[PDB]
Amino acid sequence: IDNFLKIERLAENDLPKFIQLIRLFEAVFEMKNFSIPDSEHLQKLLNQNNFYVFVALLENKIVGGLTSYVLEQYYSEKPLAYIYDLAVDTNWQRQGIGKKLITATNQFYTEKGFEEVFVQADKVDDYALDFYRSTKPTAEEQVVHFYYTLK
Amino acid sequence: EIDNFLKIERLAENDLPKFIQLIRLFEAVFEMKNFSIPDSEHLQKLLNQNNFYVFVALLENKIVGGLTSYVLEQYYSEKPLAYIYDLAVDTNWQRQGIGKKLITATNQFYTEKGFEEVFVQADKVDDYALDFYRSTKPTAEEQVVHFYYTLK
Ligand SMILES: OC[C@H]1O[C@H](O[C@H]2O[C@H](CO)[C@@H](O)[C@H](O)[C@H]2O)[C@H](O)[C@@H](O)[C@@H]1O
Ligand SMILES: [Ca+2]
Ligand SMILES: [Ca+2]
Ligand SMILES: [Ca+2]
Ligand SMILES: [Ca+2]
Ligand SMILES: [Ca+2]
Ligand SMILES: [Ca+2]
Ligand SMILES: [Ca+2]
Ligand SMILES: [Ca+2]
Ligand SMILES: [Cl-]
Ligand SMILES: [Cl-]
Repeated sequence: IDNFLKIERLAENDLPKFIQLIRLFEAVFEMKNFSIPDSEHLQKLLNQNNFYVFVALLENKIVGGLTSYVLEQYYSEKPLAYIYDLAVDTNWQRQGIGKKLITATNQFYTEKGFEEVFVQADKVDDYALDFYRSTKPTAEEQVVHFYYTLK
Repeated sequence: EIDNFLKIERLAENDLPKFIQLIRLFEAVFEMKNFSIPDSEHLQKLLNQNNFYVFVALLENKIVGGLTSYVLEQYYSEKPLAYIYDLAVDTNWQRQGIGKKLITATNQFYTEKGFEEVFVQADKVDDYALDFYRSTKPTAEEQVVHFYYTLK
């Protein structure tokens, strides 16, 4: 596939590819009764200087991607990147696409002089864990994630 | 009994000195090795960002606790998320409600701003932090794994 596959970092004139990726997230994550935000909101997000999206393309079809947030640090002038979502179309999994997305993401942030990139996976998702373990991370740590649903 | 002396405040752009005090508190409580604080130009730039909010606890004008939080605009909703990144309380003033009041003020702030959710993480080996967050009425907790790629 590495003759056909293209990895692309989205820019501000890439809203259609971004929407395609959000729809892939909806599909792969099996999100229920999802209503996509209006395009104006999604464009503002894409225009943020702390947000970077990477996609995998076959021809003009988005077949995978990931989203990431920049966290400027107070411990270092070298920022963190937080990978928020990563998905590959079920029809194109096990073809190296996820690994290529992680590699491209980390290379980009390396060139930008970042300290570290990190990502979260659920402890019961053994295949996600297998995947991230195969990308040669520096460290892996058990974490408890808490949230507060606001009124 | 500091209940009537404790002040909880959200840092403004003129609060670099309190921000630096908080960062030193983090260095002490988290026992950080070989820490060189970034220069103040960088720290001021961060404090100036409109997607970064710091809450502190004060006894008089001494910082005795605080937390840092990042706004994450979503593509799943127009309502943002807030990510609490660090929270610490002076070892001399722990287990006296300071952490709880910081979390309450933080969630109240983001509620008023119409955010969807505030989230925070603790290392599984950090028994103290886990018992703390479980005492703040979180909506839920999830067992997860973090993977880190430290860059050259
Ligand atoms: O495909 C596996 C799961 O991916 C997502 O969940 C991960 O990413 C979330 C957003 O950063 C985290 O909150 C979560 O802890 C991770 O597991 C997706 O939301 C899940 O539905 C998928 O099953
Ligand atoms: Ca493009
Ligand atoms: Ca799933
Ligand atoms: Ca921009
Ligand atoms: Ca510098
Ligand atoms: Ca030393
Ligand atoms: Ca500002
Ligand atoms: Ca979730
Ligand atoms: Ca280096
Ligand atoms: Cl894959
Ligand atoms: Cl406390």
